[PDB]
Amino acid sequence: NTLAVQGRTGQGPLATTFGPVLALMDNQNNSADMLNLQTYLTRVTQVRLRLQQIAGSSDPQAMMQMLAQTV
Amino acid sequence: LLRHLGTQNSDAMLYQKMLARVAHQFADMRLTDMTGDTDVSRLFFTDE
Repeated sequence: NTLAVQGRTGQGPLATTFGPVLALMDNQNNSADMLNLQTYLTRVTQVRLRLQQIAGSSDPQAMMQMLAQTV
Repeated sequence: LLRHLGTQNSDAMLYQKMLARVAHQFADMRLTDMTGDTDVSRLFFTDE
């Protein structure tokens, strides 16, 4: 958001080179569907849940290998 | 003789050019996709 303050106007299209970086904050992804930062932070939370599960009091020396075969 | 037909048919359609006059005083074309909330409405859920 600090990087989103100082590049909103061209000063739409951005006359500075903060163009493609501010295409990640919320670009309203009209058919250029590569990634949004809203979606990418959700995939971090799934890995947070899975890495919390193995440490979750189920002998994590075993549950890690119990996940390591799934890869 | 034809002007009265041109004003009686205008009784449904002189408002239609007045409708175009109000159309040009409004910039609200399409309500900019029927804007729901601070949800994205282009990431999913009739996105486009």
